[PDB]
Amino acid sequence: GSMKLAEIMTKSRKLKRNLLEISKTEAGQYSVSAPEHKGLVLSGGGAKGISYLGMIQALQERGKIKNLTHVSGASAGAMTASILAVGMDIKDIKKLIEGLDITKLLDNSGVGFRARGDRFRNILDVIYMMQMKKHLESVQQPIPPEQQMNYGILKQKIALYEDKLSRAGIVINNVDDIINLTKSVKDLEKLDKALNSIPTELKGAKGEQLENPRLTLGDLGRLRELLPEENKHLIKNLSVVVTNQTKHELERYSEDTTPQQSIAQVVQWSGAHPVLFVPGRNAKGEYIADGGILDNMPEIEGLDREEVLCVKAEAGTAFEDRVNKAKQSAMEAISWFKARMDSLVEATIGGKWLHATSSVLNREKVYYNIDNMIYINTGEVTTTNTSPTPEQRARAVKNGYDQTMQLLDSHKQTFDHPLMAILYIGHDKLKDALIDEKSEKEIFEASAHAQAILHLQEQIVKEMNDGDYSSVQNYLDQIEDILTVDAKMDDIQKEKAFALCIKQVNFLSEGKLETYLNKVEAEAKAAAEPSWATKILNLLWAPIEWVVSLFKGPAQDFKV
Amino acid sequence: GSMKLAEIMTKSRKLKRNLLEISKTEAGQYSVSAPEHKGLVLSGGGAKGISYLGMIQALQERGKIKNLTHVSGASAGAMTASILAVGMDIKDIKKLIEGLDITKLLDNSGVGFRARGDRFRNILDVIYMMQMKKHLESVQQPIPPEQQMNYGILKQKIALYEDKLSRAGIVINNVDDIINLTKSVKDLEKLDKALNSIPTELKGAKGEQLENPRLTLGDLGRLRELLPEENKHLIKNLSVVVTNQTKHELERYSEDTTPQQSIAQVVQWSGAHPVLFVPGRNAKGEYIADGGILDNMPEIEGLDREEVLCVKAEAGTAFEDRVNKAKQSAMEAISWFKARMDSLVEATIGGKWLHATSSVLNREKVYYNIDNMIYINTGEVTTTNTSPTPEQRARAVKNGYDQTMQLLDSHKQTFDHPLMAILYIGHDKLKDALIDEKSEKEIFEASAHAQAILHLQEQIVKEMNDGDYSSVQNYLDQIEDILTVDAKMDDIQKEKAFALCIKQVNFLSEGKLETYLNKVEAEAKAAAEPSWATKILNLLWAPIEWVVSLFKGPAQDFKV
Repeated sequence: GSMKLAEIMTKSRKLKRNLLEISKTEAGQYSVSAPEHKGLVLSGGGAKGISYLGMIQALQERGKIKNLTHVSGASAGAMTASILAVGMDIKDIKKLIEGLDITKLLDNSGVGFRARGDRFRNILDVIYMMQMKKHLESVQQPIPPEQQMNYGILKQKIALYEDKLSRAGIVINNVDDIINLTKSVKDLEKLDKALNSIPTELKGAKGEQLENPRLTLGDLGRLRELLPEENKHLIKNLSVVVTNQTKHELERYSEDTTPQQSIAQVVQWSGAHPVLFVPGRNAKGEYIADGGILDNMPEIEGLDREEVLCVKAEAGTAFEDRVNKAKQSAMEAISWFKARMDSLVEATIGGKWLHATSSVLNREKVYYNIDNMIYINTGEVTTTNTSPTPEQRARAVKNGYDQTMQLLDSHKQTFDHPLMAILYIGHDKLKDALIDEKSEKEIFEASAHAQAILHLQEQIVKEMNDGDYSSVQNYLDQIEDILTVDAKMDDIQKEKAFALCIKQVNFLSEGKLETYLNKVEAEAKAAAEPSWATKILNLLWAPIEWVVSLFKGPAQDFKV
Repeated sequence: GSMKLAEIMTKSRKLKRNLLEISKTEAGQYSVSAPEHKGLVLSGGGAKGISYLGMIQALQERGKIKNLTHVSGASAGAMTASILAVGMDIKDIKKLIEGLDITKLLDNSGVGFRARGDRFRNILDVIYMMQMKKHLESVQQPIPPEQQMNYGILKQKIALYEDKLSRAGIVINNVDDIINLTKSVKDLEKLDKALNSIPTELKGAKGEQLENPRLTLGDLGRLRELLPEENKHLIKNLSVVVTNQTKHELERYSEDTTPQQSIAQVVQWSGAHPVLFVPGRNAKGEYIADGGILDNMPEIEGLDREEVLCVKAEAGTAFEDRVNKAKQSAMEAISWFKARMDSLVEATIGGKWLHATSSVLNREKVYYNIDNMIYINTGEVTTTNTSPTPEQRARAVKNGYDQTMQLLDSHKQTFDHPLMAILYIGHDKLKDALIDEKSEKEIFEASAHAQAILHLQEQIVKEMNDGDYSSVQNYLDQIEDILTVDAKMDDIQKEKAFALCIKQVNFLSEGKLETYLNKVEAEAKAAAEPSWATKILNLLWAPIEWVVSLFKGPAQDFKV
């Protein structure tokens, strides 16, 4: 990860990041997996946050959560995000999301038929308190360095909260206590009166700013520090996006920038949708609203796209399943290969036809790429919600669960021959790869050839752009020679790799190669003679899924 | 330490703090020392910060610095404060303060005959960078948890700074490199151009706030975390007070509230005196100026007055030495005892006179008290400075050194008998005391009697306020009985303790006792008879220094 400040230098000196993970299977193969996921971004969308439950379950089962360091979100995303961040556990997170009387979450204390937002913010505080209190007690006896000052502040805040709730006759020791509280409206009113009594800010003698009475973003840091090493991961670094109505742009609140901001206050603001709530208002007097109504979620600063999962839920069924989108493309790819093959009589000998363009397939992934975008169809669950249809809910949930699983699966790819893996990744992204031990040997032997090949690919492009095609064939034959002799690849493997290389050159040249090939074949047809170009083209149209598969059969027999 | 948020509860439940430190000497005595000093507050005053050098030397020799967790300051104080905070070492801190061409620190880039402030802020950045870079390299090889993200950000900032300075042909590896830089004006101009090129803020795609390119208050946290335990104390938690000209009140910037604030920018602002600099301006567009021109320094939030040293320098010689102020009072105290004794013929038998009041000595410390206020006379060194008189400088320095030493000495007191110590401290502040091991036995035996005595003191007051003096004598005799029999104190010790008790009762009763005594003596004189009141009064006027001394002779022979 690189901070935007590093871009201010005249001569940047790229640091080493990790975007890939090459490993060697017990099977003896090589697998290209994405790097461990560090950040999670939950896009806004209103009450479609019931789905996030499914998405979390997926990450849970797959053990992806534990290695998260950052969590950012807006609207429903923001809440979910904060519950994750505050180190709550799935069991309870699940119990919360599905169990909160969001219907009674919308106070009437508002005006003009809109909630004031104070109640929602109050339930959040009760939650953060309850969960942070449990962690606070997970700390050991010592408590030495400035960890004595932090421990005190937290202990005191939790103290303040309880004194206020006790007097109110409210007692919360766990998730259920909270959920039950939301069901009683008389109790909810006691909550508001109780917690609303706590001031927004506290200034001192000379009007200096004092510690926020409420649990803040910064307290998450205070808590993380105090905890034992093996438990520090439980608490995440939370970012909350919001729309600053006054400045009319989004504003992000986080533990590293606005550590003195109330967790509950920010999350409530992030969900202060203009349709359901009256705008919020910060200390500066600027008006705040739902973080998802003006623009999309900004990325987490210190991380790389490759390390961050972005979940974005939307109403209706605008999006299509991932697996059914893969097989739809795969089928089209195979269809195109067939189209090229079945057209050989007209293409080479004679007939009335005209070839299409790889441009009707330029939506082909020629290099390894990680897609970290999780799209979820929420169905009939839109921003405005009053319908907890036992169905529409269970559908949106598992619908979100499946999506996380699908995208999570599209990450790992497995190749048979290390040269293949490396050629797909590209010598470029090879340096930003986290290579394994058992792999290092063959990988670097293979990268040597990969470089020799790359140089040739590059040269072909270079020479064509200068309008010199005299050596295109020769260079191509050379690349094949390297794959056969130097790399020693089976006939099938070689065929697949060479196919890939041909494709990558076409890409790098922006179809300048394919045009040449087609022209050569065409002239050859006119001369009533064969052409070396035909073989290369048949390889160009090979189906990419095959090129990457471990089929062990030629493109022709690839079914799927 | 208690946060002001804990004051919001209906029923506060006082936490245990530490304001005292009872220990047992090898001599076999008991000493009442102040608690370890946690915070240091350096009041504003303009360029009188040359004196702070002396004050630091004192703390250094006395090992008081190492246990500091917080450092707060304004104006000259702010700079000094930040250099301390950034873990710099005395040797260099000394070399810096005295060696900076503050004369050439005041750029001409300003307007209306005032510095713009950009240069001063630039030298500060060069300093923070240089010192933080050294610490950054003190970190070990591992760097594991989110300590990888921090380490990166710092490494990058330092990187940015150097790239800018290198291009400028500037190289700083130590304090001297910096000092020398300040001597060349052509070099200083290169610095400004170089560092001024770095933007104030950096916003992203959607206008989200991004990491400050400059070293921030928050980076101090980043650095502290990264360092090895035994070295975490090197880096202090910095607060910087400033005057917000626009809002016309002071504003405090700190690592826990405004972690994203530039250290250099804040310190420069804190010293942006209206006479020498044009006002500063923050992101909100509010105007900023010297933190010491509008009001005094506010206290560090989580700490107790008892744990914080406050240094406040002022021009001229308004203040008087501490030792010469003690002996001046001591002499007056002894003089008063003499006045009471030499007046006994008139007081008891007959003569024309009229007694003064303990109110001419109510400036007498009846209970143990810690004075943490260090006052320094800066002499002819005022806010506006152009006079680095080799003298006036050395005078202000050592003048500040002596003061820290004096006040630092007035802290420890040593008593012979544990009951004495406890009676001076007061059963009240006894609970907030950090008692030692070897002491616990006798202390709690002694506190039992102390309580019995307190109850009696209290009772005397209680009964007098209800206009009942019938048992004043009896109660007093009882207290003496407890000191003689129960505590078993030498005649001298007993006399001293009883004196103290009599005084404390007078205080608690607001001279209601002394009035009674005097009246009793007066009536007794009229009846031509002696009075028990005379003894008590002679004890009331005993000199407090004696009462607390280990003289081992009666008040009469106390010289000093």
